[PDB]
Amino acid sequence: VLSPADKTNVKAAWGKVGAHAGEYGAEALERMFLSFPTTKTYFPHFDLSHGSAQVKGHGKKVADALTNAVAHVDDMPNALSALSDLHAHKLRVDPVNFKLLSHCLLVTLAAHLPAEFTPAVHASLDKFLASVSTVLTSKYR
Amino acid sequence: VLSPADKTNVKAAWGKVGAHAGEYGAEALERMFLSFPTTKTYFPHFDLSHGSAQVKGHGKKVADALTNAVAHVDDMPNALSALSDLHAHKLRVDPVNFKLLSHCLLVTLAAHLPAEFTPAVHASLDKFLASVSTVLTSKYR
Amino acid sequence: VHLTPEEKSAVTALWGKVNVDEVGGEALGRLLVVYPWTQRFFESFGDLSTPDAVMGNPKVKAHGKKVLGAFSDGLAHLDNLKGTFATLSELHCDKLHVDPENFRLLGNVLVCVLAHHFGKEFTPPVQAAYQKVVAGVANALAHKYH
Amino acid sequence: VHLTPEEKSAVTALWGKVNVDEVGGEALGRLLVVYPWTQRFFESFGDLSTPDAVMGNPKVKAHGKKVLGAFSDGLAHLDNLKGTFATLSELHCDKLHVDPENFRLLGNVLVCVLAHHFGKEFTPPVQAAYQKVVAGVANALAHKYH
Ligand code: HEM
Ligand code: HEM
Ligand code: HEM
Ligand code: HEM
Repeated sequence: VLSPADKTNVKAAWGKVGAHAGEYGAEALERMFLSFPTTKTYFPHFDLSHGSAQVKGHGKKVADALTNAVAHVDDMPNALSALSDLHAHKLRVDPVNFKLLSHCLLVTLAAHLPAEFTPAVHASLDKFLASVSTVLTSKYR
Repeated sequence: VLSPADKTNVKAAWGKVGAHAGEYGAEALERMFLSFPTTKTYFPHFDLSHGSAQVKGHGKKVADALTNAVAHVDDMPNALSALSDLHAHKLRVDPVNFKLLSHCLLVTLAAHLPAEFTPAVHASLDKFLASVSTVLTSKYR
Repeated sequence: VHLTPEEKSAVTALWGKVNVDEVGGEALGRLLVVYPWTQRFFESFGDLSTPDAVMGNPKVKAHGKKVLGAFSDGLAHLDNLKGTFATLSELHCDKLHVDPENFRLLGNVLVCVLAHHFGKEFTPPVQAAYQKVVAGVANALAHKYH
Repeated sequence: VHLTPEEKSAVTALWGKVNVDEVGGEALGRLLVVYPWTQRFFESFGDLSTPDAVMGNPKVKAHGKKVLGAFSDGLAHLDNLKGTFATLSELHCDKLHVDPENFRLLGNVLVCVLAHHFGKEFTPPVQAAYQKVVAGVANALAHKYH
């Protein structure tokens, strides 16, 4: 459950990311694959080399949904349902990883948003990512 | 999320606990303190030796809370209103732990209700205990 | 968190009364019922649409057996599980692409089975030991990942 | 622990640029802002009702120093984190009664603060090395629990 202050911080920090969404999306993925090897078992069909067209491509798509979750932050469960159905019936990605990607996303945003990544924003962004993940695993069983 | 089937499997299994609540309760704990020592960092005031009077008592509370949760499975959130506030604002147990107690709760029930512990029912108890574990931590931040 | 002599000679004695075939199939079975998504690695096993369909599924029974087999053979290298499974970890990572969490979950289902079978015989003190075991097995199996 | 000569070097050269007292307090505070339930161990510290109250709590900033201080002497013993934090591990268990999960949480808060302070410099390969470090320390502080 995000608060008015949470949503303010989120829309604020993410709104700043702007046109760097895709790019930052690819970085979090590159940060996650190197920091948490095990996460690569879900991308056996991917070329994971630095800057692979696959990763860059999967990076945008990720950030796009997040960009969308932000626009409907008061109705994410419905804005992410098609994506949630996906991760539950097809990809079936084990829940424990979401937290892993979420960390890497924070880390990525921390490096790029030095002015806005304040303790408050950071905290709020953690609740957002955690809130999104919970939605993506909401239909796992 | 709990299906009409999960709820039915729950009322059935747990209803078969009767007055063995305080008993299995204490047991689920004792198991947890032996299997997972780090969980003992939240009871420096309890006697954690076998047959401890505090563990028994605590065992009973935890049990009756579940009984209550079951009797109101349709709307657990309000049923556990106070309890969530307690752990959220005072006890402040890290959410990592709830999974341990739960597991210990399944083990306990298994070794005590062999018949009704079918795969299905097992699968339903799990979702159940996690649903509870989520409500209790819902107000953490 | 290594096992104490008394714990090692407790794991043994209990395991000696275990029907690896049935428990391996019961464990891997329940694993695809309680945590649905783990069914992603077994698309070719056929029908898994329900609890009885998976539990009664031959290919599942069989794999449950093979799997506990390696595990069963493991309870003998309790001082170097890390060395026993190096080639299986190296394998589950490179070819099968299995997320190590599954090793943790299965172990979780295992403890519930072992409890389901022995009942009051499966003592808190014994569970603790097996937790260590299962936890240990999970680790070595993950150790060689990269 | 498994650090290659490369990631070992990286971890030291970047920490040579680090202000230990300013970050120890930057990390302990965020840890208490992001994951609020952690204040459970600091009732005597005073006002912790808001983000600025936490970050600016003199007692919080005074403690974050001895914390990241110990963690800083630990980086000179990356091959012996176990014994390094032997005495600290025993204390956080027997006297302070601190669920080890917390060391894991501080480790990620720290990583977030490292990236935040060094920006682009804290590249993906550099993070990977640090993740290994905090994991190592957190596990060395948990080792002695019972
Ligand atoms: C922030 C959380 C996440 C979001 C927003 C998310 C979003 C997405 C999106 C939008 C896609 C593209 C689907 C499409 O094209 O319609 C996708 C694909 C995928 N996701 Fe997730 N995901 C998340 C976390 C995870 C995690 C934790 C993993 C892995 C450890 C994962 C593994 C996958 C895989 C394997 C694909 C397939 C991509 C491909 O085959 O190209 N996802 N996800
Ligand atoms: C399955 C989830 C859990 C349930 C149903 C539960 C239930 C309860 C109940 C009913 C109380 C009684 C409060 C009162 O007297 O009014 C309580 C107290 C407490 N709980 Fe929770 N709890 C759960 C999980 C946890 C976990 C995971 C831990 C620790 C690892 C924990 C630690 C505590 C402690 C320390 C107390 C205080 C007991 C005392 O001061 O005597 N709880 N809990
Ligand atoms: C108790 C831990 C486990 C052990 C010791 C283990 C052992 C084994 C063994 C002996 C094999 C045969 C390897 C070979 O062909 O040389 C195998 C294959 C495999 N394992 Fe594991 N395994 C374990 C847990 C799991 C879990 C929980 C999953 C995920 C649900 C899994 C998925 C697989 C798959 C899909 C294969 C190949 C299936 C096939 O070839 O038809 N394993 N495992
Ligand atoms: C990098 C991990 C950490 C290190 C190296 C560490 C180090 C220390 C040191 C050196 C002391 C003081 C020794 C003494 O009082 O005699 C201490 C005390 C303490 N630590 Fe930790 N610690 C760590 C993480 C944590 C975390 C994350 C928490 C809580 C969430 C925590 C809670 C405490 C508390 C309650 C004290 C007592 C403070 C007082 O009242 O004096 N520590 N720690």
